[PDB]
Amino acid sequence: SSSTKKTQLQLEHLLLDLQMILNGINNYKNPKLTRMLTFKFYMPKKATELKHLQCLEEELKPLEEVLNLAQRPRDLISNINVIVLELKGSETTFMCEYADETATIVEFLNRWITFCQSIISTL
Ligand SMILES: COC(=O)[C@H](Cc1ccc(CCc2cccc3c(C(=O)C(=O)O)c[nH]c23)cc1)NC(=O)C[C@H]1CCCN(C(=N)N)C1
Repeated sequence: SSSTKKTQLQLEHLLLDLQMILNGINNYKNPKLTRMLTFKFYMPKKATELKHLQCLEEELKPLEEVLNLAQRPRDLISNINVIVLELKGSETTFMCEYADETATIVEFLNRWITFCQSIISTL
């Protein structure tokens, strides 16, 4: 249907934005890179369903913060939040469970990229 296709395009969009941020990291210089890798992100214990996207939404602020230091990020992140809101909706009440171990921005982006590919595959 067109409802599922709309969802699929939204996920492809979110995945692409995440991948673009990740690719940007390849160009950051050394002093800069080292500092940024010590900024920690919180990871979802389980992220296999759209509702789990709240675990990404709550981490968008810290994401914006680090992206501003390493440089518009305000616009990009806002756009990602819009996609996330569209995908999980605001009707479902789910509370995010985070793992104990925090992670670098690289692992954080990789995990959400995998999440996006995982949902896309089930469609
Ligand atoms: C207790 O706090 C900590 O140990 C660290 C501290 C910290 C570590 C690193 C940084 C920054 C970053 C940075 C990024 C990009 C470029 C640069 C930079 C340069 O450009 C340069 O001068 O070369 C200097 N510093 C930079 C800012 C804060 N902060 C974090 O780990 C951030 C999390 C803290 C809790 C809430 N957070 C969350 N994910 N929910 C974020």
